[PDB]
Amino acid sequence: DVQLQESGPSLVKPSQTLSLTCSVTGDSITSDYWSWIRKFPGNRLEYMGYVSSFGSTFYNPSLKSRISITRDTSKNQYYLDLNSVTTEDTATYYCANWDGDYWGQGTLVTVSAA
Amino acid sequence: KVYGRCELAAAMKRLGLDNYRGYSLGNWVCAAKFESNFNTHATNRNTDGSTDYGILQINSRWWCNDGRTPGSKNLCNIPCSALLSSDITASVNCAKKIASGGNGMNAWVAWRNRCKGTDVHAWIRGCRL
Amino acid sequence: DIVLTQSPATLSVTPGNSVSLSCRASQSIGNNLHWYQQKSHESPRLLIKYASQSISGIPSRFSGSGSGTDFTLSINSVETEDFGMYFCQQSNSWPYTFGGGTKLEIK
Repeated sequence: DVQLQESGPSLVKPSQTLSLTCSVTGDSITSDYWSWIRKFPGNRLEYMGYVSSFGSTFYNPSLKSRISITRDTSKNQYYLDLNSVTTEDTATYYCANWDGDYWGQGTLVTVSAA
Repeated sequence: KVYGRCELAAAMKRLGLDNYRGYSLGNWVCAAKFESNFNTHATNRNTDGSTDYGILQINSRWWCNDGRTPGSKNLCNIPCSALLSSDITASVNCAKKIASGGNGMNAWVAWRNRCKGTDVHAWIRGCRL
Repeated sequence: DIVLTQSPATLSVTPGNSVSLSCRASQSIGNNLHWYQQKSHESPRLLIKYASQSISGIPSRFSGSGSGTDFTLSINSVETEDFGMYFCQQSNSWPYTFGGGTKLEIK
């Protein structure tokens, strides 16, 4: 079946970039639209953005311009890069497919000094 | 099934296309008119081995699996035959995924040629919606 | 941006009983409302697509309804494994937005 999985560091410091990868199993990433979603402590989900079939990107205006979502098709990976992070950026990060059928398990990444 | 104008309009309205991602309902009624003349059995084969299917003529290279198209992406994750329904749900659901692509509705040749930049409300006037 | 608001915040029900959760949108979203359930140490699972469309493998006690701005998720006789967080999300408007969730606990 389809299976997604996030990886990257779990500690981030303010003004540093938090970087995550999403490794895709069971299909080509070039065969779907792929998204980044985060959950803050107040059970608050935020849609960060998605990337379509040919790399076209959609970013949430709430992201202070600090986001990029790239991919490596050969590696069946796609990535989240979030510039200039703060404690406010403390969240549980998930990748998922655009239709919402499949989500990573999620990965807690804390910001705080450290 | 060959739909009437307002009949198609009503179906698209119930199924969420009016102002989906900012496109007014007239946009889709307009695209279908010129894509397929409102016929759900519309098919069109292309030099590249692909085939357009259904009321919005969705292409089997990228959007659906028809079993015979080289390098099928199948982005809507569906059999192309499902787009041939008298019931337009699968077509609509896929068209929303296509419209959510980088190109928006410009994905449809016909829509960028004859619907974009015109009074698309024309396509639903006469219809009570 | 569209804002989704769900009520109640926490819902308590006794097993076997029937429930109805609400998601409402600030302005109309057509039928482009999706529903997610999320348990402890698990990621969201799509329960219902486009207001009322059923998802492969989801148990039939999950039903969704409504249109426009007013939406409902119904569970018929909820079960012990049904307790958890439920979220609604819209796709008619970019950026996509989520409700603040409802918590389905025991009485």
